[PDB]
Amino acid sequence: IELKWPKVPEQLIKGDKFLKWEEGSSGFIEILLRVDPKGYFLYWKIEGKEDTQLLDLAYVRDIRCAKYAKPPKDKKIKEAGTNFGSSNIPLQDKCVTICHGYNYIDLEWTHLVAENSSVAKKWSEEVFSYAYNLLSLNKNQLGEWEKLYFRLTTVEMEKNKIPVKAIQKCLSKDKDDRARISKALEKIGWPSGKNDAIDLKAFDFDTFFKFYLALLERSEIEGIFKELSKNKGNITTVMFRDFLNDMQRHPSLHKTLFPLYTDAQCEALINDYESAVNKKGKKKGQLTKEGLLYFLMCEENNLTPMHRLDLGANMKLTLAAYYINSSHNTYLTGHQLTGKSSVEIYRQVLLTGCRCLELDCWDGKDGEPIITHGFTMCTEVLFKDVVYAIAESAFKVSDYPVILSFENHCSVAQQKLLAQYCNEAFGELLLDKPIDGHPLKPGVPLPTPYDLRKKILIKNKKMHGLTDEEKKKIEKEKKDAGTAAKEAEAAEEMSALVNYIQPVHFTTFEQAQKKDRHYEMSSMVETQALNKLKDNPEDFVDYNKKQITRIYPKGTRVDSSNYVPQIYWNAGCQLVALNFQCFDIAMCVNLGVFEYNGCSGYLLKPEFMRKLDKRFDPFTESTVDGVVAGTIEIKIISAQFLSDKQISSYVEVEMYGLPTDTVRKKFKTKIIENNGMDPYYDEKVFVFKKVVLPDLAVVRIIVSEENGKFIGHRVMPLDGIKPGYRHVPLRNESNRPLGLASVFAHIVAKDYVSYQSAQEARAAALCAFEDDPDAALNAAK
Ligand SMILES: [Ca+2]
Repeated sequence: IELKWPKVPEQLIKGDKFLKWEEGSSGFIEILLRVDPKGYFLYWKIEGKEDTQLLDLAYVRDIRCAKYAKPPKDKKIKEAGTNFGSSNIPLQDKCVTICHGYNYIDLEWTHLVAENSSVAKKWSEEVFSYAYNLLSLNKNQLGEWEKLYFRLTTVEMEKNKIPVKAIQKCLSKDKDDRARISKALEKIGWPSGKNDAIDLKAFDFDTFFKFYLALLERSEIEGIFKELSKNKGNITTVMFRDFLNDMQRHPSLHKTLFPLYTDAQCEALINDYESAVNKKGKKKGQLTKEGLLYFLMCEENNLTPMHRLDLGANMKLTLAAYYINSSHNTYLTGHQLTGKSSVEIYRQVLLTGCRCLELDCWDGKDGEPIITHGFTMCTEVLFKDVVYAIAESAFKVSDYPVILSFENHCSVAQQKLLAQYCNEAFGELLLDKPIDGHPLKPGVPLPTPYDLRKKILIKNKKMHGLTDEEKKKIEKEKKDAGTAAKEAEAAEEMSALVNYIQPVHFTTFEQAQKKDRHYEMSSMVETQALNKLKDNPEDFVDYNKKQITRIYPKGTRVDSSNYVPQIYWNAGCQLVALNFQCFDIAMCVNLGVFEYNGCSGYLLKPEFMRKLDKRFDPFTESTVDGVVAGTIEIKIISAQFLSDKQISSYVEVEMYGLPTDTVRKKFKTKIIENNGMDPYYDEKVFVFKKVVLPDLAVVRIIVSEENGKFIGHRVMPLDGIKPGYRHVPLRNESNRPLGLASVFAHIVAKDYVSYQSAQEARAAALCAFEDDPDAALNAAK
């Protein structure tokens, strides 16, 4: 595994001097900016401010320097910045710009001037790597506890002392919870008064874990300890080994590729945990209740399968073999008809690892092409600005190829400019010619993502007996397509940039097979794709083994709502385009699944979906030959640190995959009232008895306030899911960590131990994906 934890240079730990300034103010202040030794926070002090200022790198989106930074325009700031460090270094070369946000639509900005260009560059490269570190983003609850520990001992520390005030503010705003915190500090033997402070010497991490033990009532651990110890006293080495190999391990996990734990390893692990919790009170090969809880929260018990998180997939198959992270009308940051267009949104979408973007190009009044949603009240942006934005951000988080979907409405003169600016903005990144071994002839497969690393592909038109019932459906498809229904003819300069991703008019699956052109593809509005899926589902899957389908939402979704992408991934569609600005279930799931494989934006389709000789109906309700069906059981036990106030909460568990495996609005826990710190649900297990196609499915935990307000979630693909007792750190809608907020659950995952037309039956099957499946099903009949 190539993934590494953040490694923070001593230079950044000590810190560097910067001038900090804000838009809309003429002020500036020199700060000493620092990173904690674990790469979790940027922090700095402002003279006269009580609290140390910080940025939680969990929500940092980008950091830019030099030509990509935003230099100050205010006269007084510019003069100060020019004089800061060396005046012989141009102002902009010293500038560093940071953008941060809980989600990527609502950004805030921090602007800095370094003393020189080397410092600006070093900080930009280092901080970006920490913000996008997959291990840091996936750490278990003990890791999040350690993050809090490092905040307290670096950011909040005052003259080698940790103020109690700082401990309380980091955990809760509630009076009762603050009392619990004080009592817990008292129980440990630390000062607990409102205005007291703890010495750094006495504030070690292992004692900080003893504070965790004193604070939360993890009532469930007693019964679980009794279970695993067989009620015989402490958990012995052999009992722990069997726990790890039987309960915490998928029974079908390959025993050579993923070796079983041994006695010697388990004795050693027990020593690790017992050392941390009991020190010389530890007994050889004997794990205590507190030692068990430590394990359950530590990296050894991380729910995330590291071999899947790492960029470990085979990237050397045809492009058609992958699910590719895709954005629709990417320029829009809100409503389809009344919202704003943006340049920065392109950078933000690419930073999630999204690989396929859309650019709706129109003639600008001044002779310069623009991007906007035609015939609406949306604002416009310059095409040139967008492509320079794409060129900046395209390969910052993924090396794998980007596809730009052009919806081209420009005159020939402005299309010349589109082509010109693509060339000038992208340079070498632009794939303007076929590569060796892959000419554009029939029968020649598409290149692999590996072949096309660091390349931008252009999807644009190249140079130029139906029945009445069929013609009417086609008319509806065209209407639902909106502005995409009619583009301009391709100019030769734009045509010239198109090769492997050539959009063509779809006729039939029979015709696509006959032509045998792997570089021809179709971009279908959801209405068209649904007609094909319902008419010829098996043929759709077969088409997608060699050729690419892009899907995009119909025009009636004016609020930028999304379909659930599994609907189309189930048919092997590769470019399932979503509105990234709408954080509905579809986007939550999309960002969840594409975190895996190194956040590359590419996921390899299941083998059965790539086998040319296999026929597969995604509407099947029975087991598929060659694919082992699964059973999943999820028991929601408790949650930790859901909120800084006393909230009432519940937990839901959903599954999305094949229609027959998709379960929404079925499973909901009881409400635990007035407890945001350690609610204990102890809910009866939720059973997903028969999962027909596990590798197309994900299970999802969603935590909400009683009034339905979203708190956090976690998406767990069944491919590689780890069973047993797991802490599940929660994520926000953009799939960034909430922090300490976690659900504790038990997971069973094992092999399953045993209408008037097809179209109508298939439409009914698709009701399972809706926000209210029963109501959708009732409305159809
Ligand atoms: Ca469009």
